[PDB]
Amino acid sequence: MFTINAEVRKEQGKGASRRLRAANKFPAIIYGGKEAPLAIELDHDKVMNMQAKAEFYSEVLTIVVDGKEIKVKAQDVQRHPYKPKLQHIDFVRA
Amino acid sequence: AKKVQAYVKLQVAAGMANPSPPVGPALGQQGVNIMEFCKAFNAKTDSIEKGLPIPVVITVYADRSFTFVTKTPPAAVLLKKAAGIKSGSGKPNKDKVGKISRAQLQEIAQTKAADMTGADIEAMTRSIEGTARSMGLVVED
Amino acid sequence: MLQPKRTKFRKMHKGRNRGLAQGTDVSFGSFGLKAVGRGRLTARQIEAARRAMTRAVKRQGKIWIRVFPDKPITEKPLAVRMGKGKGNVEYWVALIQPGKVLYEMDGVPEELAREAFKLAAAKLPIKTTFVTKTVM
Amino acid sequence: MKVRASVKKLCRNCKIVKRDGVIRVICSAEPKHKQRQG
Amino acid sequence: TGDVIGDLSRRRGMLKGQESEVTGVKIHAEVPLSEMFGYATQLRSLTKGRASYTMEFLKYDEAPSNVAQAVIE
RNA sequence: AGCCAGGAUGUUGGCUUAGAAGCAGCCAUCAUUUAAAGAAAGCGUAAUAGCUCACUGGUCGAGUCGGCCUGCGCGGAAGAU
Repeated sequence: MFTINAEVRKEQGKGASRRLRAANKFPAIIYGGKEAPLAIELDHDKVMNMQAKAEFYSEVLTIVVDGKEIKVKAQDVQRHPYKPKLQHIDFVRA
Repeated sequence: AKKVQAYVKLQVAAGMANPSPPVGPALGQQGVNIMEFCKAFNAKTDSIEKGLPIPVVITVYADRSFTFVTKTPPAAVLLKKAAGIKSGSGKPNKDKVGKISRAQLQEIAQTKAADMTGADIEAMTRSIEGTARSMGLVVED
Repeated sequence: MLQPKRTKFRKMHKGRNRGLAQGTDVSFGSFGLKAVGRGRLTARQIEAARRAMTRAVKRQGKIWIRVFPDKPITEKPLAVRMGKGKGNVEYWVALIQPGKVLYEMDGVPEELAREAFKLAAAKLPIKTTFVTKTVM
Repeated sequence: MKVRASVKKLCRNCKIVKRDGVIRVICSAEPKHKQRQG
Repeated sequence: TGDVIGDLSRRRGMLKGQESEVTGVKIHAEVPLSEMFGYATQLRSLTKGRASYTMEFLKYDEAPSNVAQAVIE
């Protein structure tokens, strides 16, 4: 039943992404369908606080972006190596 | 009826009115002259038979007069012979011997009532059917 | 101590120890000991770390070792000038990278699992942490 | 007194205070638990 | 009493019961002959010289595993 | 968190009963009200009593407890004109 606040990120890249995670926010991607993918940025602190629940990985995740809210599923979590933070999440648009 | 200073809460045998191994510490602690105390013990000792353990409370007044309100078989010692055997424990969950009913123990709870008036007839029986559990005995009715 | 039975060569080049690690998730049991520093672990410290925490639970649960020494580190004998050939292999190490899952175990309660890893960590020359199996 | 570079609260009553900048542990019950420098 | 008994138990002593007279607390126990060695030198070291005892024989009872294995030469 | 009332213990519960009386530790982990109470950690102790601890009955009347992620500091730190 979790809700995610997010927005569309622009000017992507390696150093661009490294610039993000040193600002308490981290990138992602939403794909799956007859459309184009969506490189979505979402807050780091909020979703890391809620990833402990099993319903974060067993539910149609309600990410809202520019008003338009979609129901997605969590594919994979590319997390940080040794720091307890995380680096990237893949949200398949189920 | 003072405090706990001279209050000793233990005894074992009625018929053996002489200081037994566990009543030894108890007696010596408060210098109990058991001999004349045996004559006062044997007024109520004769009312009960031998084979079922009896405790005592000891009260010493300020003027060297020492008295007591002795007992009849309480909680543990009556439920044991109710099962038939005095012991057989050390393994509550690991042993299973006998099955006893509470209605028959409702009668012996009334015998514990005039002795050691333990709260709520069946809930004291539940407190003591756990002593049966603690003695490795099953109880079902 | 742990040692490779029948490897291909006697000696091996020194080699830098850069980058990150591959073993990151607690993949077998539930409680693991991820490494936070970047060094190397010889076999004697490998044997000593398990020993201290095996007897911390004394038998309990399964304990997996996720690192094995591959690098055959040599040393030169004393009073010997430089050169004259590579020295004989003395001990075997496993190069540790940041974010590497070391010793992992299961079947133990959590509070004593963090306790057993705390007894093991002080025997390690690498700063580690206590990590827990997440889903996926 | 034990000049141990690590100090552990070894009991219940063992309290840790910072005297003269130095961390010191004292105990009301056991005087064997007194230590400093940690 | 407690001290004497703790030390009786210590010398493999069977404290048994704690009796009492008027000014004294009498405690009788069973003690091995092997741990009788210099007992009153250790008795009044714990009782300020105000105690006493008298040793009597009962039986050649059981010698435990640590006491059985000792004297075998 | 303190202060007074206390510790709401049936159960001297087996056992090993020489005592292990919640207080040797294996165990049942029962139950009493279901306003303050685990069949129990700890020195203390031969063993009780014990003072406590868990929990506050009520007194006062406001914020508080411990981890997590980290910025900058302390100790760790003793050498010879």
